[PDB]
Amino acid sequence: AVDAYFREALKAPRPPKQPIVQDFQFFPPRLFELLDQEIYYFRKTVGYKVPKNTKVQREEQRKIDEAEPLTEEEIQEKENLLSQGFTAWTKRDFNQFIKANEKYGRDDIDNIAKDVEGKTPEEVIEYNAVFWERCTELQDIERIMGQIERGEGKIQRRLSIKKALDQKMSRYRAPFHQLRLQYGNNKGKNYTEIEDRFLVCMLHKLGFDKENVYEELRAAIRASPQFRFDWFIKSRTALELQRRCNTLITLIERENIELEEKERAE
Ligand SMILES: OC[C@H]1O[C@H](O)[C@H](O)[C@@H](O)[C@@H]1O
Ligand SMILES: OC[C@@H]1C[C@H](O)[C@@H](O)[C@H](O)O1
Repeated sequence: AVDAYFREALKAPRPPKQPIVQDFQFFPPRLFELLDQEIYYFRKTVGYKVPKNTKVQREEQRKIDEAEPLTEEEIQEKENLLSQGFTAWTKRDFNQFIKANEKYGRDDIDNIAKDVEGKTPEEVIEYNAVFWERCTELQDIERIMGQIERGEGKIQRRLSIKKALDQKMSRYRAPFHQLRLQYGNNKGKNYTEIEDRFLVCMLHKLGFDKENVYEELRAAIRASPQFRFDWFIKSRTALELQRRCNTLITLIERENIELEEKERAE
């Protein structure tokens, strides 16, 4: 019924002064009951009939025909309730809150609370609690959840990659010289273990998540004396290096799983 308020809002005549409230502001159901009464009464006072669209025409015309002006009590109530929502939040503020959720994940409220311009940490924390409680009221909840879940998936992938790379590197005294990969059937025909060892080790050294890391890797390969005569590896694009590194990460992850399952024996 509130769902249906926002849809029709976002023709049939409306009162000129009608307050603009938005779903993400989390006003109470009752407010909408009163605002709806004002709208139906306004229709009553002007000509308004409701067009063809028989059974469903009668029920809508009835709401107008039976409408009454708000009592003095109701007017006061409506005025109080017009501040029982997040009046300081614009749509832009809301969108920034969602962006912060996508960037940091739901749980990291310390970082979200510092990432909504013009809002105090206290204000974001207050908002956040009501949001998660009532987010099912939001017209756009599907898209919003998909956006937040996609950011949370990326944070989890990053944490998995970091863990997997750190554990692998920790098994060698001198990984740039000693690191071996378990290839199974995905080695391919192009890259060598000498090349792959440098890719993994140097990606890890530079920071696998670092902005523009695949161009820095490309420059580091070019500079390594070990590749003076290796035209192949020096001529790979940044995109090609990222693709190969993604394969190598997956092999390390598959290897880390089998090692944790051999340990499980004991
Ligand atoms: O205090 C200055 C204000 O600057 C910005 O608007 C911040 O977003 C807000 O957190 C802070 O309260
Ligand atoms: O999975 C949704 C997330 C995961 C996490 O365990 C929980 O603390 C958070 O609020 O919900």
